[PDB]
Order: sequence, then structure tokens, then C-alpha cells
Amino acid sequence: PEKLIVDGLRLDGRKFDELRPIKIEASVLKRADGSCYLEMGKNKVIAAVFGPREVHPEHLQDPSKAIIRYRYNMAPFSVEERKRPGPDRRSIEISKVSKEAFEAVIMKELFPRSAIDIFVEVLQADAGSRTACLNAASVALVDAGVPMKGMITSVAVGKADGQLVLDPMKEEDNFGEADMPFAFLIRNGKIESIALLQMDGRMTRDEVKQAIELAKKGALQIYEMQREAILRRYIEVGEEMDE
Amino acid sequence: PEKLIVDGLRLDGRKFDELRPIKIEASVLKRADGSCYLEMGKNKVIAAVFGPREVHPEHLQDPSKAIIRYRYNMAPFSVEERKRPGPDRRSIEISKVSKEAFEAVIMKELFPRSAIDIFVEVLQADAGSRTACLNAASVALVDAGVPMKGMITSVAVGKADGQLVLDPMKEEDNFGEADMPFAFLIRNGKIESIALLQMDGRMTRDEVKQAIELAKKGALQIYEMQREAILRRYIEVGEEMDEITE
Amino acid sequence: EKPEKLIVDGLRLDGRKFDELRPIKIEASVLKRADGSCYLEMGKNKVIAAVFGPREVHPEHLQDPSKAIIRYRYNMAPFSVEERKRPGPDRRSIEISKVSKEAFEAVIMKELFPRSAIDIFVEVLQADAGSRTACLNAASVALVDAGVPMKGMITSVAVGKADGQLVLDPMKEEDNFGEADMPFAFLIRNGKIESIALLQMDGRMTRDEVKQAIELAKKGALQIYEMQREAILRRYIEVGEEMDE
Amino acid sequence: MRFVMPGDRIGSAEEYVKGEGVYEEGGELFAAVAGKLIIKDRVAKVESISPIPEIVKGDVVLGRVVDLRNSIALIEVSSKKGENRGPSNRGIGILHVSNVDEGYVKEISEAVGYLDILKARVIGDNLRLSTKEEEMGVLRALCSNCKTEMVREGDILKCPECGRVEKRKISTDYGKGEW
Amino acid sequence: MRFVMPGDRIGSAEEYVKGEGVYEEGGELFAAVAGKLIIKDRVAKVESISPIPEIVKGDVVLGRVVDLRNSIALIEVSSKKGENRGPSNRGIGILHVSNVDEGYVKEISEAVGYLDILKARVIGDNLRLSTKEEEMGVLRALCSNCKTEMVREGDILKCPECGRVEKRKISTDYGKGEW
Amino acid sequence: MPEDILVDIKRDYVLSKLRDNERIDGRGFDEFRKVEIIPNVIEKAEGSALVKLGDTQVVVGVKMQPGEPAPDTPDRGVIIVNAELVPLASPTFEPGPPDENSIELARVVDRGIRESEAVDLSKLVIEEGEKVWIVFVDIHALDDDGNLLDASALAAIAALMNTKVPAERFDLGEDYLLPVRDLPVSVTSLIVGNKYLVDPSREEMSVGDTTLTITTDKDDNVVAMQKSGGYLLDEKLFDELLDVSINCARKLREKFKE
Amino acid sequence: MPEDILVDIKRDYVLSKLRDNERIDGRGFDEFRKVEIIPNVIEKAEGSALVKLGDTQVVVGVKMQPGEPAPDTPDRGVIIVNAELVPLASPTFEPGPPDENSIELARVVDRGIRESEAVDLSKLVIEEGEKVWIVFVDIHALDDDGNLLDASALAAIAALMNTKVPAERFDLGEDYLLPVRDLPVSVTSLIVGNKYLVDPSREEMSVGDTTLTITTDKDDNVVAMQKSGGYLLDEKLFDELLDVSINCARKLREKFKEI
Amino acid sequence: MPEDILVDIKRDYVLSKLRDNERIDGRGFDEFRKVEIIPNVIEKAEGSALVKLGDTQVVVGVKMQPGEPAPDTPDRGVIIVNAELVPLASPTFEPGPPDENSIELARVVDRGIRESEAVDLSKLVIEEGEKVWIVFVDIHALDDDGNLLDASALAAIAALMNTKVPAERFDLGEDYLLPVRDLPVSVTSLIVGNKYLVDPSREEMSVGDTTLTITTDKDDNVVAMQKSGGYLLDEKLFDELLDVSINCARKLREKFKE
RNA sequence: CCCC
RNA sequence: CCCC
RNA sequence: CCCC
Ligand SMILES: [Zn+2]
Ligand SMILES: [Zn+2]
Repeated sequence: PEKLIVDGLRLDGRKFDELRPIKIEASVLKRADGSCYLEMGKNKVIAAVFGPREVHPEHLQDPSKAIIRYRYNMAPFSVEERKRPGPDRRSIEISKVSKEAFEAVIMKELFPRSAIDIFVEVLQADAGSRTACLNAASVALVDAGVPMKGMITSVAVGKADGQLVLDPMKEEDNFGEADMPFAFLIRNGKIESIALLQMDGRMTRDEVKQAIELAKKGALQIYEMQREAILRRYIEVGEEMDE
Repeated sequence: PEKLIVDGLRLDGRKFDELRPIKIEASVLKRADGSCYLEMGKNKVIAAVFGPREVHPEHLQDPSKAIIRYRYNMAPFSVEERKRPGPDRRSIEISKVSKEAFEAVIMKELFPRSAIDIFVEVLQADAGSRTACLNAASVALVDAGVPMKGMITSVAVGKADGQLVLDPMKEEDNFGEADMPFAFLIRNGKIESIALLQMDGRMTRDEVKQAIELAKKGALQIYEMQREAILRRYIEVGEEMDEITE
Repeated sequence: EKPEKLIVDGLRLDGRKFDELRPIKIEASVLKRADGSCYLEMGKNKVIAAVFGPREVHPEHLQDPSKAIIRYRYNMAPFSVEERKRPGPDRRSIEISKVSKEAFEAVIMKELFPRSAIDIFVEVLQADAGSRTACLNAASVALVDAGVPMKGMITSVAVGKADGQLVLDPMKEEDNFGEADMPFAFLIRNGKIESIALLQMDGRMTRDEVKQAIELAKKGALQIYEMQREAILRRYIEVGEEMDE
Repeated sequence: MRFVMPGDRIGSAEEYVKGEGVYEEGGELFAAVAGKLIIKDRVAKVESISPIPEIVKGDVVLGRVVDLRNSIALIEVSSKKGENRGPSNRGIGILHVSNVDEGYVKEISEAVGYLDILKARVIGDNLRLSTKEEEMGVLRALCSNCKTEMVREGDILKCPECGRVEKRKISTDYGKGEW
Repeated sequence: MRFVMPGDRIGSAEEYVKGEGVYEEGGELFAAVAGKLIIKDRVAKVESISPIPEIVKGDVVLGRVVDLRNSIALIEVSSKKGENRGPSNRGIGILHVSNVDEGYVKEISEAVGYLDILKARVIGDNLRLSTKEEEMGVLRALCSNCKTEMVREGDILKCPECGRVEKRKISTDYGKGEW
Repeated sequence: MPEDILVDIKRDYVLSKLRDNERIDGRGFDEFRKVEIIPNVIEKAEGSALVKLGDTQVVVGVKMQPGEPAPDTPDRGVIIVNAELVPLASPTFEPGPPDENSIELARVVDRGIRESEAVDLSKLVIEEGEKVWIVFVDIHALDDDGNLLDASALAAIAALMNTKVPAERFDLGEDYLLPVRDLPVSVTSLIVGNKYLVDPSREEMSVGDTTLTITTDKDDNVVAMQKSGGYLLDEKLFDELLDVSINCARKLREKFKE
Repeated sequence: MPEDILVDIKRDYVLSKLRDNERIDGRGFDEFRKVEIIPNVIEKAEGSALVKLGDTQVVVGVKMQPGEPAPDTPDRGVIIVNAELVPLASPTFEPGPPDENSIELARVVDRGIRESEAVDLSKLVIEEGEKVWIVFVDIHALDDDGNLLDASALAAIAALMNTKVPAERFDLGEDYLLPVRDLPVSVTSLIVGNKYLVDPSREEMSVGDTTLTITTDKDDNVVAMQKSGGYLLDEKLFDELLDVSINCARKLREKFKEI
Repeated sequence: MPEDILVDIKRDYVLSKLRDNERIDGRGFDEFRKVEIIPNVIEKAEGSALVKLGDTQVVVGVKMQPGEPAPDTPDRGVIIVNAELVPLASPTFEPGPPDENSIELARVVDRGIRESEAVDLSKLVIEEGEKVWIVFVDIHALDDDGNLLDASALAAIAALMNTKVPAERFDLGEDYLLPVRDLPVSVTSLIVGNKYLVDPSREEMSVGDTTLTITTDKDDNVVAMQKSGGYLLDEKLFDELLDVSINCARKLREKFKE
């Protein structure tokens, strides 16, 4: 609280462009089409994907393509002061935005009059959950085998005591002077488009163009961990058959 | 709060196997298809049955059998400290289990794509109203002439001072050791099977088994009053048939 | 704080006489997106009304085979009152909306548009005594501007009661310390009051006083109506001036 | 005492024949409802203390017309003369042009109308309707245009508001409020 | 390592021919799904680590009879045998009388009842169905009277509770609870 | 709209009757149905009453308890009037939260009480601007054969007139009767065309939901009125109905001579 | 609705084996699945437990914080059980407030905990009049493969048993462990006709939603029971399943020693 | 669907003109339409302001009152920012709040105000740790011709500037002009292909709800942004559009201070 | 609550 | 409200 | 919350 950066390493020791400890696991849920458990530092997340399923009772169905729903729920025990079960404004909000990501990327034209439904719970919440949730949901999507154009990978670029930082932690959010969640389409091993972009703090024109750059580093880093996980899953379906 | 049983008697003077005073009147409402007013201790409940009636949303019907809905609801003035109108956890729940009591027994097969709606309101509530509502509802259904494998009858057993007592009163729920509402299906003037069964408390496996015994004996007494309620209803419609002729 | 006095020297706390309306303004067709609109100030009340239809109706289980259905939502924005009010429906608004609907239900020629919905939205930007009357006046303008066939116009005023005397178009202080509040709304056909469409009341009033207020009301109604006619004349000129561009 | 309650044993399924008000199970017969046990000719039935009418052939019925075709008129049936209780077997009965007036008719338009109220006799199951009778027919019709309740005028119907006259198979109870 | 993530570049268009699992955009082919990229005869496909089944001519299929018109049963095709994942192209398909069985059949209602669950092979597009094979048939039926699940006895189906009896086109796997 | 084929017919009959200037039961056009006012029907309530208005039934229960006054008015204390028209009476009663009717009904009853100043609020004050009696009036319909409104109004006042304050329970002194200084009564007529019907049957109600409701005090002062439904009211006819209603209210008021 | 079809068939198969005295996985009729009980899954939370029962898995977390007692009952802490059967814990869950099944699930878990006096409510008091502890037990289904109820009562009592009161940081003293004095356990059975299946799985439920739940304390007292579903319960059957259940409850309790 | 049909043809048109690097109204790609800011449209309201922006128009009213701060900050007052996209503004818009878009626009707008620190929540401290000035700010859309968002941002910063703290009425001292430091300005651009637009119009919106939004303070820092819609944002565009935005936000801040 |  |  |  007195000062964010001492010596040039943050309060938990990381660099300026050092992600937190990530952990990612596909196919954790029996009764779901795809799933993923993941953690980003202290965040503990799990995404589930159901679909393409018939969409009911009726009428809400789009005739030319598929519809994507995305519910982002924090559990009561996830936060310091027990949250109260139910959609915050923040929730309805994060859900529209997170859902909009995947709308760009999923190949919904392949599945007319149908739903592809995404639900993601936060079991433990820290700075960045919203970003952990997207990564998770992205893995579940691939796990569920919904045809996509590529991958969605997401990181928060923050800023503490005048300097930018990667994957901000709590205190840096609570006493930082920025907080900027990105999420890119990765196609062909590289970062292409922006899928999700949300800034709110004080940042120069030139700080912002920088920050974009700091982000697509964390992204290739995480994307790889995402590949590693969908690969581990690959070996497993392969081992179960080979039996 | 000192003792609940002393010299073999409960605070209101009943023995451990004695019912509270019950009144039952069938056919009391004019717009329902069947109804029943019921007093049980200081409980005052009124039941209405509607149907079989059409059912919408057209999706919520059952191609093959009738659906059953049951709303149990406490009037703000029924309790000692005014109760907000509107559902709560306890009501959603009672409504649920109470419905299922009747799902077991109504012959839903006879009325495909239909609903049979049971509404029950407690006007003044003492201990054991779920019990009161179930009994009133049964009478109601019979009065609506909706087909049933038999009668539903319901009494609760409790535990005070380590004694099992039939039809607990308020002081006995509040300061007892057990509260256990039963409901039985009645066929041939005999108990056949359990239709409703909840318990909260602390009982020995022996006491459970002994409790089902007390509940049964009591439930048969209540069933004889339910019958008489309908017996009256029957005498009365025939009496009116004899009046038109007059 | 209460005036305690109300009527003084024959003139009220704002200087009006017993039968004088507060200053009324009435613009027609202000909203571009609606089929018909109307801004309308009435004393300190500022209200706006849009109209949409006849149009298609979902759910459609709510649609009516033989005639149109009408809906009216009366809504008091938060900054409209004195102590900022929770947005959305309270029981007062729900009641007002039921009754306001029913006024136009009497007049709108629903039969011309089976299976349809004419919908009316009235928005209170700034609140004051008898805003339900402002709104009603504003909807009728919006209706007409929207060309929805109607049996005749609808107009409304409230009669109050201060210090024993019947007052016309009551303002806040006389509606909070007065002795009665009574909104009317009339069908105006052929330049004359013809029926009552809306009638509510509350407070102590004598039989003789009720009938007197009805007279007092109509006189106000006819005065207001005239302004409505002029609101529409202005429109008539505009759409003409556009052709004719 | 012939009075029985639901759940009461009536006899063996070998002995008697399940009639209205009785169900079989486990080889036994039981009252399904409360009322008077009657056994006429090996057949056991209970007379409900509150019967639930069921529409069959012979029953005089009432309903609104919900759809017109060319050979057929679809009527949403709703009530059976005799009881106020809604019948269990309620729904869409059918009105065939031939079953209308013991005489030729080109279109049921000539007879019935959309949103008209009818008074039929059941000719067959699935609520096969007739209206040939003088008693049967339309009981309340709305004007095709303007949509006001039309008043009977001898052998024809005309609305007051509009004046337009329409011709339909008119029930002798039209306008009476009865049926 | 043949493994691919969605977004991985498989190659140019004129170069390779798009197959299952692969999309093009800018003349390049891409992997839409995670799995083993396979290539054969210039055709590039991707075996998905989680395939979404598609129903096609040839397949075996589970369904419910949702509406019996005449000469025609509309079955609600639900599952595609051999894959647990709900298909992308499920919905209504048609069981026409010609296909109900190899013998001759009239009045399709005597083969396939309302709300029956059946087991059928897809013989045409648009989920058109055949029941002719021995394997294919009704898997479960409810008593057309008391709605109790019908027990298979012999070449006919019987209701226990009610003793009634109904004739149907019966898959061997009737009542087995497998298909 | 299947439950209203039967309705539409009964509407015809009521109407073919009106034309002959007659009600379906022989009543005159200003004649209320029979009436019963039973007090003290709910003992565990502070005040209560059950009214019968023909085959129409409604029961009202009152409950009092300490509370914070209006921020505005640190004097007097509060009366809340709620109404449940639960599915008990009428199939047309759906389950759930208040519909416009349950609301209108409560607000009309609340009005006649509030505006007639029938209960001295300034009386039930405990701590100026701190603790004050809150009076809950809960209206519970039972059997709906038309005019649930008038019945509730009748019952609500009878309820209130038989109310004991829960002082002892609340360590606030001995219990005492609620000071009731007035007697709001309300008369609802079904307007059909240029004719009125006082105190309509549910059957008569088949004609349409088009009514006028007038509510007077002890001294015959009109204290609340309500037009409802979408019809146009002839001022000619309103003028009679006023006179007739203030009358009807009076006759009704001399029922409370228990 | 097309979901119904896969299930009706699975129902026919489960009923086939039952007819031949078998459960589709070879279990005894009085046999639970493999139980795993992992405490401390949720750092920030004061208590927490992940439970696995077959493939069915649930988390419960316990959060506490000071609050105002009930006006009628001072001197007692407060425990508030709530469950969320969220979208993703099942193909058949729709988002929103608790449906009626999400409700009875929590009321049962709460019932066992409360009727057994599992936590010492009195020792949770801070200032006798209006400062007292508030224990939030929140159940959160993750994977639903049958019998979420027993899994939830099991995790619940497990989470509480690894609960640390957050004294400091509220400035109420030092952090201690919560006085758990009992061990509610609940055994649920799928009744079918005149037979029962202890610890039903999602597949077995195809048969129908007709259960019996019996909860006991550490002394083999029956403490909570709940019949549920549309069916007639045989008394002989109830009597016999009473004993099997109390017994099963003894074995699950043994998994809490955990050496 | 079925309004979704008329819109589709309009869409063809808008694109056809983008194919020609020109718009439907001949407007330039970095050019807002006619702006207009009217303070004090609602008296009886410590703050107000109405903004027409082309045919779009929105009112915004600030209210204020004593209250308690959040557990965290005992050191400052608070600012809540709600909105309503009433059906007044459009056919589609839902009646009852709050729909999701509602939630969005409010928050974006709240971000810029709260993020610019364009109000001294420290100066609105009644007494520390118990009472502070709570500033409400409700957006009410009147007419929706596109970019109610930008409109609403402007109207909210106009209204807050013209706000008079009701200190006198509440017994806290002499009324004063509200201490407003910064001046946040949001620019929403509509994106399709590699090309950005304006300041989009409803007719242009026919293409799809694919937009970007960047908010700057007086000193030209960026205080908030928001991609929005189902599309992929090319980084090259963003780059240009970051510059083009910052400059559009200054043309407006002059249109602000005259 | 009622009122606006 | 705002954050998580 | 729990009971009523
Ligand atoms: Zn006509
Ligand atoms: Zn059968």
C-alpha cells in the first residue's frame, strides 16, 4: 500500500513481463461436452461447454447460424467477503463481452438453429478471473470439438507506479493506475486480431500502444500452455482407444 | 419449558396417544370444484381443488397423464408475527413434497394433457399445519370427485421429555426432540403404504419404528372424520335432489 | 413545510384564481423514431409521450382475434421528483397505467386492426401535481399525431379542494395540504365534452361538491383541448410545408 | 348403506365388471370415487358425489368455431349440456358441411363463422358434430366487418352498428342467452 | 507429429482439397478442430479429438414417434448409434409405410404407435427411415389405454396391469433396453 | 379463450334480461345481496373479520407491531393494506405476485380508510419520531362471486373495529381497542351502457369488467371514487349513481349495529 | 425432450438387470461408490471440501463473518446452508434462482447438520445481544452423476471440519478451529417397486425420481429423514431400509478417520 | 425478423457506399454530426443537461443527498450511474429496466467519470466515516438515432458541470457549484472490414453492432476503452483509430467550453 | 405505506 | 454503486 | 437461516 514497485520487482516477486503460475487441464467433467480446469495464480476456474444442442423452448433460434450463450458465475466462497449468489451487473456485463469474443471465432454458420452454451464458474477469485475464465472456456471449446477459426487467449496488462505490468495481481489492481484485459485470436502460431479489449485507467497514447505489445507476449506464453493441455488430452483419447 | 409431560399428561391435558380436536367440513366454496375447511388444534386451513382443466403452456402438459400442482400458502395473519406474502424456501418445499403425496394416488392416467390444481391456505396456523393442509386437501379432492386409489391421511408424531406423542402442539414442536409428519394411503379402511414421510430431530432406530405405529393409529382416527365429512356431503346432495322434487 | 394558508385574499399560493390552469405548452411530433410523439409541459410538469403501431404482437397468445390491444406504461424518471426515486414499477405506477390504458380503450377504434398492438409510452421528466393528467393529455396528442383512428379526443384535468374552495388544476402545495384531489378525463367530440373516460378521487368531498367539481373540470378540459387542437394544427402545417417542401 | 369411499373394496374382478367409478388392481375391484355403489347385472359402478362429464355420442354440446376449411368446420368444444363441470374429453370436434341442415350447402361459410358460438349434437367420437336440428346451430355471431354482436331478424342476422346482414345456420336459442 | 490445433495452417487451397475438420480463408486451408491431421489423395481432413456426429444414409438411429399422420409416421430422431454425443443434424425424419417392413403393410398405425420409441436405419436423406430389417423396430411402447409400458410376449405386445394387447413392428431388442 | 364460450352465453342472458329491465336474480338495480359480517374469526390475529356478500367470501386479518415512522412524518404511524386474490376463488386466479387487480383492490380499500381518516394514527405513537405502531391490513379472498372489492372494504373496517393493540406482548402497557372514528363503506356498480347494476354477481360480471366505485364516510361525504374498465361513463348516469351510492352506503352502514 | 429418449431406454436396461437382481455396475444394493474426501480445496474460504462419490463431485466452501443474531434467538451463532446446481453440473440445468430441487438439497444438508447439533451454535456468540458469528455453508455441484445429496452432506460436514474462524482481521481475537461435535451423514436410496438401491447413480435415476434419505449422527440416532418423489413407500420396505441405511452411515463415517 | 428485413436492405446500401469509401450522408469518416448541449433542462434537479446529437437525444439528471459511504472508503462520497433505454427511444427497447445494454452504457459512462477523477469525492464529505454526498446520475434516452452512448457521455459531463450541491436544503451550509476537475469525452466508432466510422448512425448500425469506444480526459490521456460486438479488431486499425479518436475528443471539448 |  |  |  505504501508503494507498488520496490527495486523493480512487484510485491510477489515477479518481473514486469512475467505471468503468474498457470495450470490447465482439459476434460475434467464427465457430464459435459468439453471442459477445462485452470488456475492463474490464485484464480481457480472451470469452464464447461454443451452443444450444439437443440435450442428451446423455441423461437430464440437463429435459422442461418448458431447462437452462443455464456454465463460467468462467481461462487459465494470465491471472494474475501462472501458474495451473494446471483448475477451482478458486473456479471451480466462480463458475460456479454466474453460471449462476444467467441462469436468472432466459433464457426456458428456450421450449426443453424442451435445453441452452443458456455458456462464458467470461478471457484476462487483473484485479480484477473475474467481473464482466466476466457482461457478456460477456450480450452473447453476445443475440448468439445466445436469448429473454430483458431484460439482465444487472454491476458490482463496492468500498470503500477508508472510502469506497465503483465497479469496484474490484486494489490496492483487496487492501487494501480490501469487495468486492461485483452484477448487475441491466435491463428497459425501467431497473434492476429483482437477479440476482447477493455481498458479503464489513466494511460497515454504511447502507453496504450506499448501495453498492447506487453500483452501479446503473455498470450503466446499462455497459448502454448493451452496447446500443451489439448495435446495431453489428445494422448489420452489416443491411449483409451489403443488400450 | 419446565417439563412437557408430568404425571402422564401434556400441557393441554392429552395423553401421549390422543389427537387434538378436529373439525372437517367439505364442499364449502362455490367456485372450486371441490373444497374443504379444516380445523386441527388451533390450525385453520381451507383447501380448493380445480380440475381437470386445460393446461398451458402447451409444453408443460403430459401426453399421457394429468399433471398435478399444489400450492401451500400461509396468510400474513396466520402466524404470531405477520408473515410477508410470497414463497419462501419452506413453502417451495412443502408444496413439492405435498404434491408428490398426491401424485402417488390420483389416477392421472384418466386425464391426459391436463392439470389438477390443488390450492391450500392456512388462515391460522399452529403446530402441524402441513398435516392439516394434507387432510383438508384429500377431502377436497374427494369432494371434487377426482379419482384416487384411496384416501390420503396425515398426522405427525413428536417427541417430548423422551416420550413419543401423537399430534404435537406448539410448545412441543418448539421444545421437543423430534417432529415427524406422516401421510398414509388408505384402502379398505386399512393403512396400506406411506405417502409422506419427513423427520427432523433425534430418535433411536427403535423410536422411528415405534413412531410409525403411533402415527398409524392416529391416522386411522383422522381418516374416520374425513370419511364422515364426505358422508355428510353425500347426504346433502341427495337431500337437495329431494328438495327440487318438493 | 406546509403553507398552512393555501388560498389567501381569494388567490392561491402562486396567484392563480380558483379556475385558472397553470401555464401549458404542447409540442407535437418531437420524437423521430416513434410513430407519434408529444412533448408537453404543464405548470412544472414536463412529460413526453411516444406511440407505436398498430404493430405485430409477441407473445401473440396475448393478441386478440377481433380487435387491437392497447398498452400504456406511465413512467417517472428518477430525477423527476424531489427525492430521487427508484426506477421501474411501484404499485402506484401499475395502477395509473391500468387506468390510463382504459381511457383510450374507450376511444381508440381497436376493431380496425385485429391481432395488433397500439402501444403508448409516457415519460415524466419532471414531476409535479397532476402529472397523470399531463401524461394523459400528452398521449392523446401522440395518438393523433400517430393517426390512430379515434372516436374523438381525450383531455384531462384535476380539480382540487383548498381551504374549503374547489380549485382547478391543483399544484403541489394544494395537493399535499388540500382536502381533495380528483382527476378527470373526458371524451371530447364535436368541440364539446361528451363522456367521462377517466375518473378518480380521494379526500373528503360533499355530494354537492362532487358535481360542482365536474363542472369546474369540464371548463378546464375544453380550455386544454383547444391547446391540443392547436398542437395538431401546427403539425398539419408542418407536414404540409414538407411537400411543398 | 350403498355409500362407498375411494379405496373401498367392492369385490373380486372375477365377480363383477369394472364400470364408471371403479378401478381394478391385484384382482380386486375398488371404488375410485365417493358416492353410491350400484351393481346392476354383474356390473359394479359408483355414482360420483361430483361427476366429471364425458362427451359421447348423443350428447348436446356447445362450442366456438376456431377454423374454417372448405369441406369441414373446426369447432373448439368446451361444455356438455347437463353439468357445469368442464368435461374431461374437451377439445376440437368437427363440423362437416353435410351435417348442417338436411339440405345442400356449398360452403360452411354459409352456415358457420369464425368466432361463432355453436350448439351441436355429437354424431360420433373425436367429437363429430351435427347441427341439422332446429335446436342446433349458431347461438351468437359477430359481424364479418366491424365485429359487433349481431341480432337475429327473423331468418337472418344483421348488426346494429354497421347494418350488414349475414346468413348462418341459426339456433332457435340464438340471442336467448340459453342453450 | 500429425497433431493440430484449430488455427494451425495446413496449406494453400490450390494445393490441398478441404475435408472434414478443415476451413479455408484467403486461399489457405486451416484446421478447425484439434486432432490428427490426415492427408490422402490431396484431401486434407482432421480427425477431431471430439467428433460431432452427423446422421447420414446408412446409419442406425434412435427415435420417438411424435406424430402419426396417414401412411406416415414422423419420428423425432435423437441419437446416432455408436456415438454418445448428440448429433448436429437431428430432428424430424419420416417413416413411410412402404419402408415400415418388407412384407406389405396398410394403415401404418398397426406398426408404429404414438410416442413409441424406435430403432431405425436411415435409408434416404432428410432422415427418411426404414424399419424393414429385423434389428430395426419399436423398442418400447405404452398401453394405448392405461399408458403402462408394454411387455413383449411372443409376436405381440401385452399390457400387464390392463391385459390389453397391441400389434407392432417389433425390433428384436424390444424391452432389452439396448439398441 | 375456452373458459369464455360459457361466459359469452351468460353475458347474452344477463343482457337479454337488462333489456327487460331485470337482474338475473330479481334484485332491484340498487339492491345489495345478503350480507354477513363475522368478527374474531382469526384469534392469533390482532383483529379480524369474515364478510359474506352473497356467495362471495373474503376474510381480512389485522396485525400490529412496533416500527419506524415515515421519514417525512415522525408523528402518527402506519397502515399498510395488502390483498391476496390467490387461486382459492376463481380459476382465473393464477399463482404468484400481485396482479393489477390485487393491487387496485388493496389501494381502493386502503384509500377509503386513509382518506376517511377512520383511524387516529397520531394516537398509535410510541416514541415521537422513533417507535410507532404499524397496522397491517391483510385481505384474503376465499370465494369470488363478484364484488370482492366491496366485501373487502366491509371486512377491512369490521376487522379494524375489532382490533386489540398488542401492548402487553410488547412491554408497552395494557392492551386496548383500536380507536376507530369513522366507517368507510364503498359501493361498486357495474355500468353497462346507460344503466347501472349495484353489487354485481360474478355472472352479471360476464358482461364486462366495467365499473364505478364510490366510497363515503359517516356523514355521507364522498371520500374515494374509482372508475375502472374501458368504457365511457355518461355524466348523466354518473350523477344518479352518486346519489344512489351515498344512499346504499348508508343502508350498509346500519349493518354494523351488529 | 429428445434427451428423454436416451433415458427411457437406459431405464429399460436398468429395470432389466433389477429384474435379474443386479445393478448395472455390479454393486450390492446396499453398496456406495468409491468415496474421496479432499479438504482445503479453497484457500481464501475458511473451510472447504471437494468430495467425489463415483463420478459425481461437489464442492462446498465455508465463509464466516460477524452479524446480528435472530431477535427471538440470541446467544446462538447462525448457520446458513445454500446450494447451486449450476449450468454445467448437468445438461439439464437452467440458470437462475434455485429451482425447487436446488432448495430441498440444501434444506436436507442443513437439517442433518442442525438436528445433530453438529456445530456448537452457542460458542459462536460475540456480543450476547447483537454481535454473533455467521456460518455460510455454500454447496456447489460440479459433476452430477447421481446422488449429489449424499455427496453434499458429506462434503459439507467435511468442510466445516476444516473451518478456521477468522477472528483477527475482524479484531475479535486469534484464529481458532470451529467446534464440530458430531458427524451428520446421509444415506439416500432409489426405491423401485419393492426393492431399493442405496446410493443411486445418474444412470439408475432414469428409472425415476423416487428416493428415501435417512441421516444419522455419530451415535446411530436417526436425525433427519426425507421421502421424495411420487410413490407409495412400503412400510416393510421402509423398516428394512432403515437399518441398512443407519449401517451404511457408519461406514461412511469411518472414512473420516482417514489414516 | 421481421423488422430485421428492412434493415438488411439498408445494410446493402451502407456497404455499397463503403465500397466507394464514402458514407450515406456524405459525412467524413472522422466527423460527428451536429452536436448541441443544453444545461439546465430540468430544474428541481441539482443537475441536468440534454444532448441532441444528430437525431439522437438524451437527457441526464444529477441528484444529490446525504448518505453512508461504502465499507472501504470512509474518506469520500460516491457516484452511481444508471441508465434506461426506454421504449420511448425505440420500438425494440424493453419496458422494465435493467436490460443488458442498459447496464453496459451506464457502466462505460461511469468508467470515464470515475476514471477521469473528474469529481472530487473527497470534497463531498459531510462528516468522515458516516456521511458524504451521494451523487446520482441517471441517463434517460429520449430518441435513438445511433450512438446514444457518446451522446450519453457528453450529456452526463454537461449535467455534472452544471450541478449545484443542495447543501442549503439539507442544513449543511450555502449551496455551491459542484467541484468538477476533469472532462471525460467518449468517442464510439463503428467498425466493418478494415474501415472505421464516425460516430455511427442508426442507419449505419444496420451493418452490425460491431463498435469501438475510447474515452479521453482533458490532458488527452485515455481513461477508458471498450471493444464491443462480435468481431475481430485488426490491430492496425486500432492504431489509427486511437489517434483519430483522441483528436475527435478535442473538437468536442471546445464544443463544450464556449 | 401514502404522496410526488 | 465500484472491485473481486 | 430455522420454525410457525
Ligand atoms: Zn358490423
Ligand atoms: Zn393397459
